[PDB]
Amino acid sequence: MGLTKADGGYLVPFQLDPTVIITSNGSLNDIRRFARQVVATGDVWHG
Amino acid sequence: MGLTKADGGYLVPFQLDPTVIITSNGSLNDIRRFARQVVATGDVWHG
Amino acid sequence: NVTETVALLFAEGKDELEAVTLTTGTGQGNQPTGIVTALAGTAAEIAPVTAETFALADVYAVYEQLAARHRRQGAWLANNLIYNKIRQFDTQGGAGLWTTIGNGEPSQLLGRPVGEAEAMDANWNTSASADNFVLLYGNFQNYVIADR
Amino acid sequence: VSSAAVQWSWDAEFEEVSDDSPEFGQPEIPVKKAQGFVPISIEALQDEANVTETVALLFAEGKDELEAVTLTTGTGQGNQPTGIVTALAGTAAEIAPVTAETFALADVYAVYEQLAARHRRQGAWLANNLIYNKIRQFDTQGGAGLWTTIGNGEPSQLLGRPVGEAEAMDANWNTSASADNFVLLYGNFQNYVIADRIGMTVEFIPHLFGTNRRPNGSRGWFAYYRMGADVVNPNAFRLLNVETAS
Amino acid sequence: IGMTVEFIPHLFGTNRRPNGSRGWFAYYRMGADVVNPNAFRLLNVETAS
Repeated sequence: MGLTKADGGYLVPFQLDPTVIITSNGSLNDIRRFARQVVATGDVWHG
Repeated sequence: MGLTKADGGYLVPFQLDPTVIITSNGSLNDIRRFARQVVATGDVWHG
Repeated sequence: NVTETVALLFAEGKDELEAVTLTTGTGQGNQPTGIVTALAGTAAEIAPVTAETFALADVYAVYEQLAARHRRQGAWLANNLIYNKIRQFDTQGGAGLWTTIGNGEPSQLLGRPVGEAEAMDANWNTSASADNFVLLYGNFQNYVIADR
Repeated sequence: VSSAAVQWSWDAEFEEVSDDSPEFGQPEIPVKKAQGFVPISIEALQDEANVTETVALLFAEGKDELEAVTLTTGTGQGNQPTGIVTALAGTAAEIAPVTAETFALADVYAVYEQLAARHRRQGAWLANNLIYNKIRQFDTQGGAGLWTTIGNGEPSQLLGRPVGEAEAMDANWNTSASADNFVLLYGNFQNYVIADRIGMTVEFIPHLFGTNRRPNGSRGWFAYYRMGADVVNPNAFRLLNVETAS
Repeated sequence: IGMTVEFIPHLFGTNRRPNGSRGWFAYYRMGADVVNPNAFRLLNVETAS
């Protein structure tokens, strides 16, 4: 009578941590810190 | 992305009712209610 | 909690796509144009002092060839590997001593702010591309991000 | 539970989107058990004085040794938990040295840089002392590679990051006959989980028995331990392997 | 004696050394019979083979 599923093993609780673990490298760019941002209305912006 | 484990199914909790369900017939007898009960102080009871 | 999880995943995906697109966007088809492809083959491209070699003289050159109106307001951009190769230039503790091992990354290079870009090219030896654009300096006020 | 990120794309006008449902995974950690035993005769227990405490001390020493070595390198298979190096071995976390069969300064920078910048900021170093001394020996002219000076202890920081010590990792790539030698390790250590179940417990067995199931005049000491560990995301590390011409 | 349960703290294996196991022992004593078989009238329905 041990830890096998049939021999009393159904009595153990199931433990799970809900938090998800993100396994994507991602990317880090600072261009937006140095560049120029201008709001556009329509399809193209001319200068 | 549904209920298959690889498609988010690992996210659902686990439900379990801890109590056990006894699947044995048992047996009902009433001899002990009618029989004469004597305490034995040894190995053999003589009358 | 599917909704919050997927909102998080959307945020991560958008952030990852935007960064690489601005770093090296092809500029054709359905893609905006990245700075590296914009400055490719134009007057801004410089060749090193000697073939397949990157030394302190190249950094000084890339800084100095610019016009003075643009030099006095600008910032760097490169992959972390490039900054480390800069850090390995000094051996004899002379004027290439950017910083000593054991300390974190610095914040200035030749008096100018320095920034990091992951998607930019990293290694010119292990990679198989013929060209490797590795270092960048200029007045980033001339790069326009138009958002709708 | 682990997962990944949605895959966006640049699409033209009037274009049907693509199915971007991320996939999910479930890292799991089994819990294993360790044991030990010391039988004793009656005469020894009666004559030799102050033996129980000495045996307790020996039990503690053995447990600590086993636990440290297993955490460093556990095969994962059979009854053993998984060590960090065993888990990372063969995976894309492996790196090759710039020049074969050589440990140079550039290798540190490579191991530090090829890692993703999300993790680089909160990583830590871990290796043997021999490797740290090898690093300290790099400088000759007092240039950039001047970690610290002779006549001083071991430094507390490398590249602004914490440093750690582990004996049970490989040290020499020439003396040993193993083809591969994992000498240096750097990564985010929040992705290594240790499961603790119960601490060391010692129980006293009054009587042992012989072949014919009758007492033979001996006593025992039983001790056991439960623990388990593994790696949930193996892409957060950049172990370095100097593989030799075996 | 009524139902008694004992707890065995250690079980041994093939080489007379522990295998990390525990047990529950339970035993019960009783005996019974009839005194005078003239006070009963048991009935059996005889079935021929």
